[PDB]
This record gives sequence, C-alpha cells and structure tokens, in this order.
Amino acid sequence: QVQLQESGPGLVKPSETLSLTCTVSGGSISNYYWSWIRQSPGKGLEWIGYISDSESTNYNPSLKSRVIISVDTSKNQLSLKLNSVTAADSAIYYCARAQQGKRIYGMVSFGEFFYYYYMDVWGKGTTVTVSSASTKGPSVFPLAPSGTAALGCLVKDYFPEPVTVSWNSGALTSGVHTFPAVLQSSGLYSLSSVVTVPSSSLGTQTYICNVNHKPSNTKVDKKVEP
Amino acid sequence: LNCNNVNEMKNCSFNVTTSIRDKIKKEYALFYKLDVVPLTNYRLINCNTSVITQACPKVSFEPIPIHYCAPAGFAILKCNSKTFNGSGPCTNVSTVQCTHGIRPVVSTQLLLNGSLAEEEIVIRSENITDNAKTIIVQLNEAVEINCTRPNNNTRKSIHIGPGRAFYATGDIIGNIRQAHCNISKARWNETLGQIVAKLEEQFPKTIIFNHSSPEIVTHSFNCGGEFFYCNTTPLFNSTWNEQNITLQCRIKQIINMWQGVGKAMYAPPIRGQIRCSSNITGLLLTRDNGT
Amino acid sequence: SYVRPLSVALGETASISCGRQALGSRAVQWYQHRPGQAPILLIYNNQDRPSGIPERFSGTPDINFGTRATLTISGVEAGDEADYYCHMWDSRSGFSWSFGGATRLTVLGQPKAAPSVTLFPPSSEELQANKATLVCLISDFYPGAVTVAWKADSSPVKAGVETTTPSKQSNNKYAASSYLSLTPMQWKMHKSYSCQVTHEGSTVEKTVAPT
Ligand SMILES: *[C@@H]1O[C@H](CO)[C@@H](O[C@@H]2O[C@H](CO)[C@@H](O[C@@H]3O[C@H](CO[C@H]4O[C@H](CO[C@H]5O[C@H](CO)[C@@H](O)[C@H](O)[C@@H]5O[C@H]5O[C@H](CO)[C@@H](O)[C@H](O)[C@@H]5O)[C@@H](O)[C@H](O[C@H]5O[C@H](CO)[C@@H](O)[C@H](O)[C@@H]5O)[C@@H]4O)[C@@H](O)[C@H](O[C@H]4O[C@H](CO)[C@@H](O)[C@H](O)[C@@H]4O[C@H]4O[C@H](CO)[C@@H](O)[C@H](O)[C@@H]4O[C@H]4O[C@H](CO)[C@@H](O)[C@H](O)[C@@H]4O)[C@@H]3O)[C@H](O)[C@H]2NC(C)=O)[C@H](O)[C@H]1NC(C)=O
Ligand SMILES: *[C@@H]1O[C@H](CO)[C@@H](O[C@@H]2O[C@H](CO)[C@@H](O[C@@H]3O[C@H](CO[C@H]4O[C@H](CO)[C@@H](O)[C@H](O)[C@@H]4O)[C@@H](O)[C@H](O)[C@@H]3O)[C@H](O)[C@H]2NC(C)=O)[C@H](O)[C@H]1NC(C)=O
Ligand SMILES: *[C@@H]1O[C@H](CO)[C@@H](O[C@@H]2O[C@H](CO)[C@@H](O)[C@H](O)[C@H]2NC(C)=O)[C@H](O)[C@H]1NC(C)=O
Ligand SMILES: *[C@@H]1O[C@H](CO)[C@@H](O)[C@H](O)[C@H]1NC(C)=O
Ligand SMILES: *[C@@H]1O[C@H](CO)[C@@H](O)[C@H](O)[C@H]1NC(C)=O
Ligand SMILES: *[C@@H]1O[C@H](CO)[C@@H](O)[C@H](O)[C@H]1NC(C)=O
Ligand SMILES: *[C@@H]1O[C@H](CO)[C@@H](O)[C@H](O)[C@H]1NC(C)=O
Ligand SMILES: *[C@@H]1O[C@H](CO)[C@@H](O)[C@H](O)[C@H]1NC(C)=O
Ligand SMILES: *[C@@H]1O[C@H](CO)[C@@H](O)[C@H](O)[C@H]1NC(C)=O
Ligand SMILES: *[C@@H]1O[C@H](CO)[C@@H](O)[C@H](O)[C@H]1NC(C)=O
Ligand SMILES: *[C@@H]1O[C@H](CO)[C@@H](O)[C@H](O)[C@H]1NC(C)=O
Ligand SMILES: *[C@@H]1O[C@H](CO)[C@@H](O)[C@H](O)[C@H]1NC(C)=O
Repeated sequence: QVQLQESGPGLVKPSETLSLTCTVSGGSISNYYWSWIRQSPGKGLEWIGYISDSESTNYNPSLKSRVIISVDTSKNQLSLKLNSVTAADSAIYYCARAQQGKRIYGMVSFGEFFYYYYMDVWGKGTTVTVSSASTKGPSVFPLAPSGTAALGCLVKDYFPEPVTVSWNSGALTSGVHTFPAVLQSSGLYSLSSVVTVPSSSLGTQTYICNVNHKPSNTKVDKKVEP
Repeated sequence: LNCNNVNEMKNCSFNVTTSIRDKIKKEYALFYKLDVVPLTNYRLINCNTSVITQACPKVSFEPIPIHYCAPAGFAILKCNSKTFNGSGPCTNVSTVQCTHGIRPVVSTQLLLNGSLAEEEIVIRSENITDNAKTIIVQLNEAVEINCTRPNNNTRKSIHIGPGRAFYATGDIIGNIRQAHCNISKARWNETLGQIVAKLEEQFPKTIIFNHSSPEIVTHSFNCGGEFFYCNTTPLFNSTWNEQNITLQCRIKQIINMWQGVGKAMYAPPIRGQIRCSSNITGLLLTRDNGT
Repeated sequence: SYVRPLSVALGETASISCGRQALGSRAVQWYQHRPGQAPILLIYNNQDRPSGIPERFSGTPDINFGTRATLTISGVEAGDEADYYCHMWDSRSGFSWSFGGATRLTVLGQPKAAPSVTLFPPSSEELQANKATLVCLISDFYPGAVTVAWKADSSPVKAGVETTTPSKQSNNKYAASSYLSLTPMQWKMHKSYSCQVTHEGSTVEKTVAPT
C-alpha cells in the first residue's frame, strides 16, 4: 500500500527557511492529494496546506506570505518550505495523503455541491524545534544491574529532541523501556533507557545500547556490566 | 437600505418608524436583486415610480373556475367544432346560459392549466401573414411542468405602525439553492413536433425556434404565491426541417400588475419550500430570408 | 485550539457531539489524534469509515436536515483515550481549513496498578567525569499521577531534582522519570539515598548506597 516518512533539520534558527521533505512509498506521487499538518504543544491540529495531483497550490490563510508546498515527481518526494519562523512554529509536522470527495446536495449543473478533503494515511512525524540555541550531542553513561534484574543507558544533556535508542542494533527488543526525556533548566534534554533481562543471562549475554541523535550527527554505543 | 449579499437576494438593514411615532428600530430583511437597485446603499425599485401596497397575506392568488353568464334576455353561443380556427362560420353551434369553468391564470409565453383541444392541436391568429400579430397555439395533450423554489425561507413580522405589520424575509434555513422548473425532454420534443406540424399547414420552409426578442422576456407566472420569471431559452432552441429540461427561474416580490399608472403590489413571502405542478396547454408565439 | 473534557465509563457508549453544527448539507470528518502521535482517520464521509476501523465507531448521516453530527463509540476501551476532532464541511460555510475544537475522552473505572520503582546508582564513567546522577525510574502505574520525594540518608533533598510529567505507555499505563543530580563528593559522603514514589494513597521506597 502507501506509507510516508518525513525528514527535516529538526532545529531551525529564528527567521529562516524551515525546509522539509516527505517521501511516499508504494504509490504514485502524481495521482493523489497531499496535505501538510503540524501540531504544537498546547495548540490543536493545524492544516498547513495541500497540493493536488494537478500540482495546484492552496494554503491556510492563517499563514500569510510564508508557505510554499513544492513537489518533485522524479522520485516519490514532495517538500514544504516555511520561512520567517518564530518560537510558535515549533511542532510535529505530519505528511498525509488527502483524497477529494464531492458532496452533492442539489443539482450538479447549477453548482450545488462542495468539495471536502479527508486524509486517510499519515506520515510518522518530524519533530522541529526553533531556537537560537546551538545543537548539542549527548553523552551516554551505562547503568549496571543489581530471578530478574534491570539495566540500561543514561543519555545525558543533549539538544534538541529527540534521540533514538536501540539495543544490540535491534536484536534485543523484548522488555526494552525507553523513557520520556527531561528538559533540565540548563536547556538540555535527558533520557534514560532500561531493559529488564533474565538474571541467568547476566553472565554473560552481551548487552549494548545504540544511541542516535540526528541534529548532532552522532552514533554512540556503550556496554553494560556489573 | 444597507444591503449585504449571501453568496441571489440581498441582506438589507434599515431604520424604520415603529408603532410609536418617535422611536426608531433597525430591522434586517432579504430582498431579491430584482426588488432593489443601487443608489453600498440600496432602495426598493418602485420608490421613484409608485406607491406600493402589500398583498394581504390571507387572500389567495388561486385561479378559481369562473363562469361568465349572460343576463336574462341575452345569450352566449358555443362552438363544438373540434377543428375550429379563430374566426369564420362554426357549423356546430350550441347556446349556453354561462361559459364553462374558466381559470383566470396570469401567465406569459406559456399558457398554464388551460383547456386542451380535442382531436389535433390547433394554431390561431388574425392575419397570420402579418408578423405583428400574435399566434395563439392550443395543445391537445398537456406537457407536464414542475416548478419549485427549494430555499427554506422564514417570514418575519415587522410592526411599522399601529396594526400595520409588514411581512419580510429573513434567513434561509438549510441549503441555498436555485428556483427552477422541469418539463420532460421527450414530451416537449413530441409536442414541439406537433406544433411544427401545423406551422407547415399555414406556411410552406424550415421551422426555427429561438428565444424572445423581466416580465415578458421570460415565462412569468405564479407558483404557490411567488412570481417566477423562468428563462425559456432551453425551451425554444430548435430547427425542424430520463432527461428533464430545467429553466433557471428568478423570483420577484414586487410586481407592477398590469398597467403603469402608479400602483404596485408587494407579494408577502411564503414560508418554507415551494413546489407546484402545472399543465402547459398553450403557447404564444411570434414570427419575425429563406427561413 | 482549546480542549473539551469528556468522561465515559469502560464498556459504555460514547457520544461526542461536534462543536460546530452545520448550516447546510454536511460532510463531516472525524479524526482520532493521540497526543504526540499520528492522527487516525475514523470517519471521512458523514458516516463512512476506512479499512481497518471497528464497527463500534459510528457517525451520524444527514438524510434529513437538522440532525447534528455526533461520533458514537460503543464498547469503549482504555486505548480509546485520545483527542477527537470534528472537521465540518457544509454548503453554507466556506472552506474548512480549521479542524474541530477538541474532545479529550477520558475513560473512567480502569484497573488501578501500582508503580514499579527502579533506582540506579551513579554511573562509573560519569563519576569519573566529575558528576553524579541518581535515576529513579517509575512505570506501569494508574492513575498516572505520582509525587516524588528524595531522601539523603534520612533528610529530604528537594534541591537539584527534575521530574517527568507522567506520560502514557502502550499498555495504557503511565511512566515518569526522576533525575537527582549530585556532586561526585556529595554522593560519596552520604550513607544512603532513597526514592519515595507515593502513588495514589501509598508510598513505595527504593534506596541505594555507594558500595
Ligand atoms: C428537476 O430536474 C433536475 C435536473 O434534472 C433534478 O435535479 C436533481 O435533484 C436531485 C435532488 O435535488 C439530485 O439528487 C442528489 O444527488 C446527489 C448526487 O448523487 C449522485 O452521486 C452520488 C455520489 O456519486 C459518487 O459515489 C458513487 C458511490 O457512492 C460512485 O459510484 C460515483 O461514481 C461517484 O463517485 C465518483 O464521483 C465523485 C464525484 O461526485 C468523486 O468524488 C469520486 O471520487 C468518484 O470519482 C451517487 O451515490 C448517486 O447515486 C444514486 O443514484 C443512482 C442513480 O444514478 C441510484 O442507483 C442510487 O439511488 C444511488 O444512491 C448519484 O449518482 C446526492 O448526493 C443527493 O443525495 C444526498 O444528499 C441529500 C441532501 O444533500 C441527502 O438528503 C441524501 O440522503 C444524500 O446524502 C447521502 O449521501 C451523502 C453523500 O454520499 C452522505 O454524506 C449522506 O450521509 C447520505 O448518506 C446516506 O445515504 C447514502 C445513499 O444516498 C448511503 O450510501 C449512506 O450510507 C447513507 O445511508 C441527492 O440525491 C440530483 O443530483 C439532481 N440532478 C442533477 C443532474 O444534478 C431534479 O430532481 C428534478 N426534479 C425536481 C427539482 O423536482
Ligand atoms: C443578515 O444580516 C444580519 C445583520 O444585519 C444578520 O443578523 C446577525 O447575524 C449574526 C450571525 O451571523 C448574529 O451574531 C450572532 O449573535 C448571537 C447572539 O449572541 C449575542 O448576545 C449574547 C448575549 O447572550 C452576547 O454575549 C453575544 O456576544 C452576542 O452579542 C451570538 O450567539 C453569535 O455568536 C453571533 O455573534 C447577529 O446577532 C445578527 N444580528 C441581528 C441584528 O439579527 C443575519 O444573520 C443575516 N442573514 C443572512 C441570511 O445573511
Ligand atoms: C395549476 O393547477 C394546479 C392544481 O390545481 C395547481 O397546484 C395547486 O397549487 C396550490 C398552491 O400552490 C396548492 O395549494 C394545491 O394543492 C395544488 N394542487 C395540486 C393538485 O397540486 C397549480 O399551482 C396551478 N398552476 C398555476 C400556474 O396556476
Ligand atoms: C439609523 O440612524 C442612525 C442615526 O445616527 C445611523 O447612524 C444609522 O446608520 C441608521 N441605520 C441605517 C441602517 O442606515
Ligand atoms: C426610476 O429609477 C430607475 C433606476 O433603475 C430608472 O430606470 C427609471 O427610469 C426611474 N423612473 C422614473 C420615473 O424616474
Ligand atoms: C393536469 O393534467 C392532468 C392529466 O390529465 C390532470 O390530472 C390534472 O387535473 C390537470 N391539472 C389541471 C390544473 O388542470
Ligand atoms: C379560419 O377558417 C376560415 C374558413 O373556414 C378562413 O377563412 C380563415 O382565414 C381561417 N382563419 C385563419 C386564422 O386562418
Ligand atoms: C395581412 O397582412 C399583409 C401585410 O402584412 C397584408 O398585405 C394583407 O392584406 C393582410 N391580409 C389581411 C386579410 O388582413
Ligand atoms: C424549514 O425550516 C424549518 C425551521 O425554520 C424547519 O422546521 C422545517 O423542517 C424546514 N423544512 C425543510 C423542508 O427543510
Ligand atoms: C412532474 O411531477 C409529477 C408529480 O410529482 C410527476 O408525476 C411527473 O413525472 C413530473 N414531470 C416532470 C417533467 O418533472
Ligand atoms: C437564458 O439562458 C441562456 C443560456 O441558457 C443565457 O445565454 C441567457 O442570457 C439567459 N437569459 C437571460 C435573460 O439571462
Ligand atoms: C425530473 O423531474 C421530476 C420532478 O420534477 C423528478 O422526479 C425526476 O427525478 C427528474 N428526472 C431527472 C432525470 O432529473
């Protein structure tokens, strides 16, 4: 079928072009409608705009002279270029496939219908933060265990959200429990992952956590052992 | 009048003297574009012409069968000839005290609810070779016409004087739509063909139908209480050597009745939806090279 | 966009009324948006559902004008807790750029679960890096609302501790972290350090000593 995956800077400075991109899978780019949707904390869902299978532009008048939704059909790729960003523009940006319905109520010839749009398949979402603060890489520190035990990794002082934590590059996936981060007053987030493991495998079933933080181009790994 | 739009009738607001002679209220109402003219600010179309009287919202415009009787000592003569053209000697005469049930249908271009003809359809005239003489065609089988105003309107009582209550229009509940009519494309095709048949018995040539040369340009009648003005161009558009035909009707509330001495009438708005079904049994044509 | 609170019981029937009733013939969309997650198209036409939506999600059609649009969720679960939006498309109002307001459904009468506190001492590499951090991990508790207390031996701390607001989990329970930052000498100079997580009306203790 059809799936989507966005990808953006994750961090854009104030008064700048918030570029973005969304590649669709298993579907033609030029025979559906495509909508961009963002959602900030405290606010609700906001419909940015949408492009057609005819590549027609139509944006939310809430966003004045800012949005420009492009699309290049050589791949399955369509972009989104917000500019003159500010603090209120921090949100999760979603990429969804819109479909057109024609709701007829009177006579089709007299023009007694209206067009409604519904999004049926969405992207996962790209977190975007806006601030003059520079990017920051984390620094993992292992957490050693004590029938059943628990161990994990401490991802300290990074910016901005988010980080991805895999265990044994993806092998260990049962019992893994990555926790939500903590925005410290220093302005840096802090996360903590933890995996409940059988005490028999404590010695020795090798355990390594895989930390990825995209705004810093960092990929670090660390062992855990008593 | 300070008139808005909707998307056609304006949304007009205006100061009015009330039941108390020195207090002012600001009311709002809807008026079709044919009832108003720009002076933006607006006014009613008649105000530079004539005084207007609101039609009593209890008298009906229903065409009732009216019989015309001759006094004692007089007589009316009938004509039972089933192919009688307008003038000449009728060889089947009968005397009657009164005429039949006649409905005073106010219509234009298309005769509604009238008396059909027997045998075949007949056309009449004075001097048919004179182009400035109207042609009265009578049909033998009616073609069904169905008109409607689908907008669900509301009536508002505005007290503008002691006992004087002007009924206005305000707010359209539900969908905004278009007042129109419907006749069968096939039944109007076979009937226009029958009208084409006898336009040969009086002429030789090709028979072209075109639109008129909004009281007279369009089919104007009365549907449930409101006076339509239906564009009959999708009706007369043919040259003779399922599908519904729909006319786009406008709606007026102020009419100049018949004359133009200086009296107009305001038809109070009808509440809810309007739909009427009638029979077109006649036709009033006008002929104007090689055709 | 502001939030409209709604409370139903587990297993009953939900009735989410739209906040913007229609003026003409309508084409209403219903979206299930969980916070910080991909929205789910529940009902696109007035009552038509996509592939993969349970029958228990029903929408009201507009056969006769007047019937307002409501979302009916029969047999509510715990995972049905989310935001709900009413995208109103009607013939009178123009173009529906804005989604609905918000109807946050909170299901009442769920099984209450106790937290699973887990405290780790400071790491070896960070203690070498001249900084200490106690990580008191809390998980699988309902209702998601806990208060965290830190004890240096027997004395309260209150200084230099951060705490996560309880976030939800896949199994519909909640979790929250709790980081206590200490100087590497402060962590060694004290005999014990405790973490009290009093969830609902009871506290659970997890203590660790520098050995
Ligand atoms: C005078 O002359 C006039 C001119 O001749 C004449 O005008 C006519 O007036 C009438 C009434 O005023 C008009 O009737 C209306 O017609 C509307 C259009 O209906 C047509 O289209 C729909 C949709 O078609 C799409 O979907 C079907 C399948 O669903 C596909 O197969 C199609 O290919 C098409 O999909 C493509 O096209 C879309 C573009 O439209 C694209 O977006 C899409 O991607 C695809 O490319 C069809 O379903 C209709 O089929 C019906 O009719 C056929 C015969 O052709 C029958 O076999 C059968 O009965 C079918 O049901 C039709 O083809 C209607 O929308 C409208 O009815 C709705 O609106 C009114 C008021 O708004 C509601 O009260 C009513 O209940 C209907 O609402 C239902 O549907 C909407 C939208 O789907 C829902 O949101 C709503 O909840 C409700 O759903 C309920 O009912 C459904 C069944 O209807 C059911 O499925 C639901 O589950 C639920 O129960 C109304 O009927 C007519 O159009 C005028 N004519 C013209 C030419 O304009 C007039 O009558 C004359 N006389 C007078 C004035 O007296
Ligand atoms: C034709 O034009 C008319 C104006 O000349 C239109 O009438 C106006 O219509 C609007 C809505 O479109 C109304 O505004 C609403 O008012 C109600 C009433 O609430 C008010 O009172 C409470 C006190 O309880 C107060 O707290 C509110 O703030 C309001 O002041 C509100 O509930 C709505 O939210 C909205 O504000 C006007 O009131 C109304 N004016 C008049 C004089 O009737 C008419 O709708 C137009 N019609 C068409 C078909 O176009
Ligand atoms: C032609 O005659 C029919 C039938 O008498 C008229 O339809 C009536 O309209 C009135 C008012 O709209 C209704 O109260 C009646 O119930 C209708 N009767 C029927 C049988 O439908 C129709 O209005 C007439 N047409 C014209 C132009 O006068
Ligand atoms: C009614 O009179 C007042 C007088 O001040 C005026 O301001 C107002 O515009 C008038 N109303 C209309 C609809 O013209
Ligand atoms: C009244 O005003 C209208 C403006 O639409 C104009 O056409 C008409 O000739 C005027 N009539 C008189 C008698 O002034
Ligand atoms: C119109 O014609 C039909 C068919 O004969 C008839 O039933 C109906 O009464 C007629 N209506 C009028 C007003 O003459
Ligand atoms: C009607 O018929 C008479 C003779 O029957 C004829 O003189 C007259 O011209 C006819 N009327 C028309 C309008 O043709
Ligand atoms: C009919 O009109 C024509 C001119 O239009 C005229 O020549 C002819 O005499 C008229 N015939 C009658 C009977 O009036
Ligand atoms: C018209 O509107 C009224 C309310 O003003 C409502 O009671 C009635 O049902 C409506 N009729 C139709 C046919 O929609
Ligand atoms: C007109 O309406 C009548 C009754 O609603 C129906 O029997 C007839 O077929 C209609 N004809 C047309 C041309 O719409
Ligand atoms: C009647 O309709 C035709 C097209 O159907 C249009 O060209 C014409 O302008 C209309 N008549 C009037 C008076 O507007
Ligand atoms: C024609 O009109 C009649 C009534 O006006 C309606 O019942 C019928 O469905 C219409 N047919 C078409 C094809 O629009």
